[PDB]
Formats: sequence, structure tokens, C-alpha cells
Amino acid sequence: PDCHIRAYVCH
Amino acid sequence: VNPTVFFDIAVDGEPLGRVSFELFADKVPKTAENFRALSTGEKGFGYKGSCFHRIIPGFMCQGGDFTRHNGTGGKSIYGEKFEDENFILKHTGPGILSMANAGPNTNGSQFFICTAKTEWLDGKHVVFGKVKEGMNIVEAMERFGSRNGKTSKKITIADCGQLE
Ligand SMILES: *CC(=O)Nc1ccc(NC(=O)C*)cc1
Repeated sequence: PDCHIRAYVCH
Repeated sequence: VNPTVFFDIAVDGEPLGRVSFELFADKVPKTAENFRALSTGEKGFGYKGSCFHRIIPGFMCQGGDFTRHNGTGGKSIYGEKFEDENFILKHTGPGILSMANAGPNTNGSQFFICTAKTEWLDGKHVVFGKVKEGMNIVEAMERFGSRNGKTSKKITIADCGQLE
């Protein structure tokens, strides 16, 4: 459940 | 009154300090109750002994995998997953407690403690609590983090429960 990190990396 | 839970944090088995949290049961009761019961262990499983598997300085500390200890596990007290209860509360700054997920309606046990305002998470992750005391302990945890979250020392919830 790493959606919040994926958002962070792409951002 | 909103419940208060605590984590006693250890670094490679040595006590670091206590973090306590107010859980916003008045606004997200189902999500708050999940975290509360996982903090006491009263269902036979929960956060005690688990590790903070991703610590990203300036962003958040993530934990809650007590079923696989590999960053992919965890489960709620309602079953494997539960629905996003609401998005009333926003990621307003350091200390916010919010649910990790893999998409809509996939809440389990994994959570993160924000160390900054993260408004770009609003509407995607359910906010359900905040650090009450021990933000200095959360900052101490940040010092062990890295770019993508792997930790330089083992950061554990050595004990956890619910305060009076
Ligand atoms: C659930 C999930 O995987 N979320 C997510 C958010 C952002 C991104 N990447 C970008 O926005 C560029 C991927 C996945």
C-alpha cells in the first residue's frame, strides 16, 4: 500500500 | 472524548521514546477504532512488535505490517480491507496520522505519520488522528530514514496500547 509514496516520487 | 493511544518506540531494541496519538473517533469512528484496537492488540493481533518499514525524512514514517513484516502486509479488525470512511479531515501538517492504501477502499492496518503538510494526499488517504505528545520522538525517527524510505536502523513499536 504505497500509493502515498508513489505520489511523492512522481511529484 | 477522543481516545488516546501510545507507541513506545525502540531503535535496534533500545528505547527511544513514547509517541501518543489522539484518534479522531468523533469524525472517523470506524477508522479510529481500527487503529485503537490494533494498538491494544485486543483482537489477538496488532502493532506491537512491528517495525516502521519506510521513513522518508520531510515526508512521513510508515508502519503497520504485522502479518508479513515486509511492507506489503497488515489487516484491519474488520477483515483484510475496509472502505474509505470519509475524507473530512485533511493532511494539515506534521503529526497527522493517515491510512496507507493501494487505492480506493483498501485500508488495512498500515498507516503513516506525516512530518510535513501533505495536501496532495487529501481525498486519497483517510486522516484519522494526530500526534499528541512525542513529536520530538517522530523527528528522531526521521534521522534514520532515506530517499525512498529504507531505514538505517530497525525502528520498532516495542509496545503500544491505550491510555486512560
Ligand atoms: C494508488 C497509487 O498507486 N497512487 C499513485 C499516485 C501517483 C502516481 N504517480 C504520479 O502521479 C506521476 C502513481 C500512483
